[PDB]
Amino acid sequence: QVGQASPTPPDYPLLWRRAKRAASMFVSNPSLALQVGIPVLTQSGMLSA
Amino acid sequence: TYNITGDGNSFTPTSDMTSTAAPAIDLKPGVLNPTGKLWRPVGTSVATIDSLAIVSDRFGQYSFVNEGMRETFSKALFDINMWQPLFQATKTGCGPIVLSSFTTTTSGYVGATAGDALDNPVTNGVFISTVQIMNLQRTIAARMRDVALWQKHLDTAMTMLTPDISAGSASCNWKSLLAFAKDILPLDNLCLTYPNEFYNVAIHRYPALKPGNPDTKLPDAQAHPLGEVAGAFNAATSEVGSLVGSSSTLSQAISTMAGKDLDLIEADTPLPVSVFTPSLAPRSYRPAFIKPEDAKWIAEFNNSSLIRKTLTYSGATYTVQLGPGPTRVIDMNAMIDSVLTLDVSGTILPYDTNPDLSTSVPAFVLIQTSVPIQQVTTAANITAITVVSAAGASAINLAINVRGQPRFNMLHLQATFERETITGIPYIYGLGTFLIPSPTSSSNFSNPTLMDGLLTVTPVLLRETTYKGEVVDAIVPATVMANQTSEEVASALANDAIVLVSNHLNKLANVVGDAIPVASRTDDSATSAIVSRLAVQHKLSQVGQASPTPPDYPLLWRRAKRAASMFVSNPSLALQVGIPVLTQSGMLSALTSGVGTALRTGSLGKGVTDASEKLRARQSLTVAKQAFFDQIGSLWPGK
Amino acid sequence: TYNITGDGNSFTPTSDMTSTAAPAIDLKPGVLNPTGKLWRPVGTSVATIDSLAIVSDRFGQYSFVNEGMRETFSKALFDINMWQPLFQATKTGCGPIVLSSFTTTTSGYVGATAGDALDNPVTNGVFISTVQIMNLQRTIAARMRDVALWQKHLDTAMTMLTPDISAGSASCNWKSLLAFAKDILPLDNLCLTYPNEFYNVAIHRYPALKPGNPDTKLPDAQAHPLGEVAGAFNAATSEVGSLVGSSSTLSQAISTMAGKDLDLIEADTPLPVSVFTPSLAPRSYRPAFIKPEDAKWIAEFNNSSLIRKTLTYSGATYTVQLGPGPTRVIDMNAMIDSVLTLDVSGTILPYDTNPDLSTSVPAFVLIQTSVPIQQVTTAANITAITVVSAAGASAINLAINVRGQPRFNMLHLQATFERETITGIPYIYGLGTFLIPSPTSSSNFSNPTLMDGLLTVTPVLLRETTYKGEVVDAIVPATVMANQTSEEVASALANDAIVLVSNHLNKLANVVGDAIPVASRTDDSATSAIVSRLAVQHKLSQVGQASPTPPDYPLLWRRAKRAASMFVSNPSLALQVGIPVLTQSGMLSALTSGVGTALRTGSLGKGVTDASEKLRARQSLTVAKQAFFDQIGSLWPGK
Amino acid sequence: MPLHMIPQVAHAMVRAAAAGRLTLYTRTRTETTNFDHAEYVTCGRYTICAFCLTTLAPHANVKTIQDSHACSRQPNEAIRSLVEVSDKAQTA
Repeated sequence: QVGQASPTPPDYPLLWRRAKRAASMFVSNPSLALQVGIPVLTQSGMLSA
Repeated sequence: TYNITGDGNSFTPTSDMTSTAAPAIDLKPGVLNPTGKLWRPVGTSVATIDSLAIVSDRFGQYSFVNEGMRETFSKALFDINMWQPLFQATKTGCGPIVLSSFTTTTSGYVGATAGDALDNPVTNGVFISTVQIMNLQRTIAARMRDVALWQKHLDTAMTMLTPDISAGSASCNWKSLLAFAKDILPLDNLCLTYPNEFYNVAIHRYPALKPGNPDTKLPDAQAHPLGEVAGAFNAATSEVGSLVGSSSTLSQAISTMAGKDLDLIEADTPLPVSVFTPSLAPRSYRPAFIKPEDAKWIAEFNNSSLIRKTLTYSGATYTVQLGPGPTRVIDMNAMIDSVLTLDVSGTILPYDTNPDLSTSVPAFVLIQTSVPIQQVTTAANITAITVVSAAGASAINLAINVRGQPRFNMLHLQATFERETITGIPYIYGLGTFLIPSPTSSSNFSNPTLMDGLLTVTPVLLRETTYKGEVVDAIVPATVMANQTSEEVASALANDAIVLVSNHLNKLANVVGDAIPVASRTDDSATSAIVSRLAVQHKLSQVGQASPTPPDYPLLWRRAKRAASMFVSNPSLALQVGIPVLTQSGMLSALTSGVGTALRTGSLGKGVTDASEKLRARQSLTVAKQAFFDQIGSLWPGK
Repeated sequence: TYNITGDGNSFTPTSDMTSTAAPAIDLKPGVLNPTGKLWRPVGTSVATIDSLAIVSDRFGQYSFVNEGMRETFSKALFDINMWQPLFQATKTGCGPIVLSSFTTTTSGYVGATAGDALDNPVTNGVFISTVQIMNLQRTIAARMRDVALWQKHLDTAMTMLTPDISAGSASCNWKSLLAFAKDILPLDNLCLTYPNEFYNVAIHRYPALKPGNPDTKLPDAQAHPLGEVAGAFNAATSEVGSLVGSSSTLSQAISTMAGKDLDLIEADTPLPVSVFTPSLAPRSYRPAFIKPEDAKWIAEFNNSSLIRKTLTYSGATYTVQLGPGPTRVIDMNAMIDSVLTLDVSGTILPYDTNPDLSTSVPAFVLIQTSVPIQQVTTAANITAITVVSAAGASAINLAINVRGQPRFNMLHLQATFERETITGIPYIYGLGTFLIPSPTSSSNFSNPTLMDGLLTVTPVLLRETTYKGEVVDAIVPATVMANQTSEEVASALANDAIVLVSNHLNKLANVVGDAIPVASRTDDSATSAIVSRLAVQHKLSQVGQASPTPPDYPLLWRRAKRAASMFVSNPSLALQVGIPVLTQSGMLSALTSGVGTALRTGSLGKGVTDASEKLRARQSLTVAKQAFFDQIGSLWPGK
Repeated sequence: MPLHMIPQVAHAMVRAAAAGRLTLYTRTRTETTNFDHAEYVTCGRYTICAFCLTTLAPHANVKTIQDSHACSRQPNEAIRSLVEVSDKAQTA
């Protein structure tokens, strides 16, 4: 934003752990990828990645 | 080495340059050999040709070295070499092995057996020792386990903003990328301690990436290491996606055909069980509404008789109450060897209105009489009613009774159906029922009995699979054809020809879908096998004007895709009565065989549709990656 | 080339001559290498050995060329060559590449790393350039995409009356065949434009086929192209079906053993989750009639208490009515991380006779109290009743009510069971129920509650798989043995040792059935592993006259096939209590290990039964093909 | 919870509105009485967020548009309240 943008202590612990969690959820049931309202997997980019 | 923190460095991920390393190598036993152990004419001069002793296995002089294994192994050593500066810096025995030193001269006779070896002498080649390979391997393994942390760390980088453009080409400020990396990356990484090395390595592996500023003149090059070669093969061409891909894919299809051994389907007259049958699983059937007419091992007693009060226990009574559709009569008279896994849940349905609510259990009773069921009208007849399957044969309200429900808790009943136990003769029956000790009012509970759940036949004896009630050492697919209704199939024991065939048939299908373009409406020449059978079969000639069928080639061809497609969509239809043209086993034999040739000499099938589509999707992906990087450029324009 | 429309041409499909081409080639990365890049002593004379620079990657002089890759690649070029006259006629850059021209001299040092390369100089060999391979490939790809129509068309022919006799030999008038082909085939085919070429090609690929009339003297030959070689290996022998087959098959079995890493089973003391566990799926359990005694995470409240009226919403009331078997108490007190996927359909069962028919929903309620369930007798106790799972918590007649039925529409409920949300301490419970705002008559609806459907546990947290309620970083197969009832297994969470082991065990079984002749009653020496464990175990010696067991070799051998067979037929039995001899983990370790050796040095297992049978079926197939062709001969005796 | 089958779950929302009881809860305050865009309207577990018209989280930090999201459902708010009213106390 303006001024003080999102003060997110770098992605590397933070998002990393969140992202294992959601990987794990993908792994545990593959269909969740197609299922509405899944925090971060909803972004097809990440699935392409 | 060059300062990583410089300018000029390219971030060019291309399809051409698809990441690759050497992850693992082929070490198949078969592959280890090449070949001849080295021997000698006893040990005396050129006379004793008749006799050979192996060279000094003792501590050295072994076999003629595997050309391939040498070549392979040396390559492997080169992996470690990719990190030489780093190893060295880590002081971890870095010194490049030089495999060649191990490959030591062997001079004399070459052969597998003394026999063979007698004939062939090969002067001054090379061997390797057991001992030596021991210690060589030891080193390599050690090297690997030293790198195990490094590899991981390297990987993380490579994914944390992934330099992988599988299709085409991407480009963005490496500087930008690099600086955001070092602004976002976890401090605890090895990458942050070893920037300079990791990058160097990266550059050495990923031709897709260029050094910093080493000579800002020339930071970029077109010649990289060896890599390249392997990369070209993973890079998408004009007519194909991946060369390796399609090659592998097809080869997997072949080898599955190979393992099936084709022939399997073309079996009328006895083909041995053991040969045809792989591994078998239990199946689940119902009493309930199964159909006595169709179901070989499971029929019913018929309304009208009434065998009501039968003593069940010591001076204790239950009305089995035999009349209007009393559950089912399980016909286990020499019906292979199974375990009658009765899985009751839901069904309890308390006695009409008897205070015999307590003491009534879901049970299995085998009936053991030389009096065929239709003759069984009074108690006299029965011979044996043996209550087999109840365990604690009283009762407790296991039914979810609170809210009015008569749901009965999940029970697991077992009846070890071993036909050897009885060996026929008093033909084998069984029934299902809420059996009581506490006497039940026959007048009251007019219902015979309604113990309706599941019956999961466990076909234990994978020995000797049944062809349609016929306990045979034979599985004959082609005669199974058109002799099975859907009902029959469903009904059929696990141990029965039908399902086995479908399992095999499913692998044929798999092949066909992945390899042959029988996808959304693509009629391919490949499909010709079925049509050729059809074409000749249609020779319906009479007198005069025979069948005026405008040649088979459009006509039958389209009909035949249709029916192929139906086969593909459900494999079992092959076994199912009244299927227009598949009912002819000829066409299935034709397909079966046909495919293999089609794989064999097929000029690598790449559907035009799919090509264009893959192209397009690929491009758009790249676009959005660009746009991502762009955003990254925006948010931290790294230097 | 020869006029296709001539006489003398043989139609001899033989097993010997099984169609084949080169459909795809191996392009594994690993395989790309061989090996050493070529370098130079700086660039000055023979002094600078200490230093090497790579040759001119710039535009040429690269690595020592892959011997295999050369050989392979040249072969590939030969595919195109098979159609040279046709290419040429199509004017499509036909000119045979000559790969050799590309393979250009490189002279100097050979090695993977500067390191290694320093030591080895190899004068006047060969390289290939990135650029060059680029353009070479480009050509080959283009060639292929030019043929893509041709291939298809060729295939169609070859199936439209399929020349493929996989077993033995067939013969029929080629003329007859040919003319019916041209009488039946679609006009739009490339085959009808290019008869002469297609046939020529066909003949060049299929040694099984001979030219027309070229010299009617000699239309036939025994020497064809290279083909032959590859064909001999697909042709059935005296003792085996297919050599490639059995070889492949077995090798697939090995490699699956490899990937399992065997050792897996021989684990008593902590083997790490991550290592043992692959990929996991959700499972489906019932309230209903599950058994509190067995079911760790799901037990019941006990009859007698009566917690009837509880406020549920803002000044709104429901009778949870707690007494006789009130659904189930889902014990989610630190039972890993799951999503309580409640799948209700059927069950609604409207209130007894309350005008509270409207406003009653299938719901889930978690109970959050430091008062253990058996202590929970009044409202005071509860701490927390939190209604979690209802969504729009009123009601509508979703039940198929028209015909009297009280079928409730399929609902999907979710309770995010994250134990971290609570972190234990007020131990975690949950119930199932038709919950209302609109007040329910306690006196009336005496039933506590009867909300009985499905509960599909979603074990999200593939991290850290549970050993029998014990949330551990350990999976210990060998101790799981004999500590599980069928009930327990069924009950068990998805995340639990048991199922994981069976999944691994299923791959062992797969191997065994396909490779080892444990099919219809064939007792083979292979089975010896289990018996050897049995034999030593049976050393039941006392005083005097010990166990007089006529040696193990018939006795135990047969018993041990039986129990092998039972393992094979259902893999889970291994985990199931009370299995005669498999209860001894030793025997399972013995089997596990045993198999691999058995694959390793097995003299390629071809069951005598199956051989004969395959022979016979094969022959009969050929017969009927003959007869088909015959009919074709009849209907159009082509020339 | 990002909203899915938007028009329907919207449907349901509004059905709660239409029968007076709609859980219209912004952060701390139980009903969006004043036009301060709600955060948690329980549409059978789906916490609707007036902030974005969508669910849980607001669209932006632009409390003008965010309230506008709110204002958009002035029909929903009004109906809800109104139906409550009538079904409690109204025109004598």
